[PDB]
Amino acid sequence: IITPEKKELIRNLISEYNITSAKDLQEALKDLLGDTIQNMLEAELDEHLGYEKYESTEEAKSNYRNGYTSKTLKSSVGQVEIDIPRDRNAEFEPKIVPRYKRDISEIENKIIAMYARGMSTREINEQIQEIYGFEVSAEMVSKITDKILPEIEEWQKRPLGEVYPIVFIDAIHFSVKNDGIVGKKAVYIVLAIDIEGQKDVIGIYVGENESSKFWLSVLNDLKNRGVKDILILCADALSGIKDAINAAFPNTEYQRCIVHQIRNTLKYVSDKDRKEFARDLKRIYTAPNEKAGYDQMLEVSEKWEKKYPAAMKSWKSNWDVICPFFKYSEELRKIMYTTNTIESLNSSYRRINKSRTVFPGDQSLLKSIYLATVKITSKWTMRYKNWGLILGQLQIMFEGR
Amino acid sequence: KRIITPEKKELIRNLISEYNITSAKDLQEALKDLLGDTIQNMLEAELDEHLGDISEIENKIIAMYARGMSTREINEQIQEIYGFEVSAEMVSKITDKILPEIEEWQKRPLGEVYPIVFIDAIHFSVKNDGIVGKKAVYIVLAIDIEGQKDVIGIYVGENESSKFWLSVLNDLKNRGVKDILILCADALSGIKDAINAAFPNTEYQRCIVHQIRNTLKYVSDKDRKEFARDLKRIYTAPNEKAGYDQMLEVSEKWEKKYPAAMKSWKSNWDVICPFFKYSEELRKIMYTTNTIESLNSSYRRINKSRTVFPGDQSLLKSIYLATVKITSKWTMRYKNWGLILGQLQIMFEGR
DNA sequence: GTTTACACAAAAATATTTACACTGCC
DNA sequence: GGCAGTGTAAATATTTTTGTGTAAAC
Repeated sequence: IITPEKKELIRNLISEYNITSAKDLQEALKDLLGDTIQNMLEAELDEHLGYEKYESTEEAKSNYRNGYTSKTLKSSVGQVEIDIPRDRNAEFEPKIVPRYKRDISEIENKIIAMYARGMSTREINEQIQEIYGFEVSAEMVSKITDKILPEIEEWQKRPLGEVYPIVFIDAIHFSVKNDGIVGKKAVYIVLAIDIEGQKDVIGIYVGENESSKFWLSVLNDLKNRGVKDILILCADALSGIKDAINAAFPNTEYQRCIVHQIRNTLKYVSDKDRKEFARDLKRIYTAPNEKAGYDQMLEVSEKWEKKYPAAMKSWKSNWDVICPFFKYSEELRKIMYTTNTIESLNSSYRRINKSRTVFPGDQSLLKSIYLATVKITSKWTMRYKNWGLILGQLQIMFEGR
Repeated sequence: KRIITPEKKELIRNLISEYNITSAKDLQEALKDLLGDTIQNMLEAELDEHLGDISEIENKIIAMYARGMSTREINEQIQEIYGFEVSAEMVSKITDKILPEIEEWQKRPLGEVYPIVFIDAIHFSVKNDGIVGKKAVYIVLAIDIEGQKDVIGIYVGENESSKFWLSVLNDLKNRGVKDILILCADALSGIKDAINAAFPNTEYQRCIVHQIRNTLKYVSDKDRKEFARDLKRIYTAPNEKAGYDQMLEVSEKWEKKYPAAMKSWKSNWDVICPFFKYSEELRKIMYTTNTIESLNSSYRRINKSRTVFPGDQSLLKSIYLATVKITSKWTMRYKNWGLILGQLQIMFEGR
């Protein structure tokens, strides 16, 4: 839609600002933005004082005009300089450009959207300086990204649904500086499916733990946010977690997430060229009943006890926790042994934090974690397939709930 | 003072009225919408003005090319800032503007003598006339008589013949060089023959640091720290025979759980022998790698765009842009060069 | 008369360096 | 081995706005 008023404006701009080339056009862009802002500030001053420049009024006024003061603005097309009007008693606050504000490009969110991508503060600084003209340092990037800390708290207090059929807990470890020592801390992401079949990160908790009381606090946080019943909760082997699970969620059948079993048994110690033969490990969870699964587990153990460090022993010891997986239907089995639904998150967090070698504090780590989390969950619109068929049977398994 | 004409004031008023500007974002989006196609068509006409100085928008696009961004990334950024689309043809026509600058940079007059010179290779895939081939770009970095390091040359390498190295050396000598004091390049096919053919008067020995890099080509994560920790003993040795003893020791001690890399050490030991003839400071300036691995790794930090290059000139442009962006702030020279000067003048008096 | 502009400090707000306490990488 | 990075808190450095006295415009 090309309005003839716009064409008249274009011809008038080309004429009055002496545009003879494209470079003339960019310099005219700068000059025109500056002049427009100066005109609108002159209008706002006329509004505040109540009269135009040198206009006589019969009623004497306690405020006279007091010249101008300079300020360099930083806009999208480049750096401009303007002269701001000035009242005598210094009473009026500008409306277009507030006091002391020199960033105009509304670049705030963009900088954040870069930090959420995984961009270094120095990378962001170099990019902004190169492709915008004005300079924004790294500490200012940190100060800009500090602004979503209230948003982070509002997400930490987000009201949750009443019942979540399936919940997974995953840990991702990073190097963070606590009390002046850089140690490995694990962040726990709580991903849950609701009654309709939608995957959504329900919670994020920084570890900073050396106890089981932390797990009870996490479960009480989830229970306070609005949750009443969990049907299936799957977490990794962690300190005092089963007791906390049965303290606030007793009816929840806690089973050990099989993808965590395949990772902790295989990936931690495994020849890279023999690594792929997890296909024989598929035989354990494609079994019809728990007894056939245990028999296939023993067979796979005997065939792979030739080079296993300590995996099949963990299978044997934790078979008590892996047992309830078989009572669920075939589609719930599918929802369980799909490693992509957890591994996707883990790989995305790692690929976004690839450049962040060491974090200076807990809140800095939380910032990136929440940003990557929203950047990932924004794209999740496909709900789990074959649902309703899965729902119809799981609601039979758990009748009242 | 911005003395604004009354017609300009009425024009600003008309702009505010047409776009209903009340905030700064209103003004910026107004200018973006109003003048998008204007800027686009002006630039297209000025680029097509070459048979069918540079501006800020074109400098910004040059920087976008410098950071190795996709054509779609540049398109998105320009559409957001100025408000018009930029085609890949437009990007190519804009970036061809620095080609005369590159011509000037490849014909620069060089100094008479350069104490230390390094040549490094970086390999890429480029498509010429529809054939995708592996081309290695060789960067020639040299330190001058005062102690300042600066990239002397950039050369595309075809099949890595000795004729190519001889041609590179003849280019360097025509640009003004007469004698090199120390030349250290990567172990390459038939480079020493060209070196002693075009600069015979001083026996240059190569691979002061490219050899530790070549042993680290198969750098295995588990065996990195201890292997470079014990390999520091090989090049910090006081004497040549002590160096050979440490070489055999490290070879026998780390041939376990690792292929037979050390053979390259033995066969090329004839070339590594004279390295110890240099003193502690002259060795330090060499084996630190602080400037060569820095250059190639900084190039790689911008190498996010792993695309095949559409021509030699595109690769050459990107390499020149990265090189000049590094050398602009890195032209600062290093200390303690007086002892190194006294040592180079003791070893090679005439220079 | 009346207003407005212009300086040049002092004051107030903002943005940029070390500074760290380490990590990964040939 | 060294060395180039990281995010940001503390410590500065920079820029903007403000008191008012005075020169100039209306």
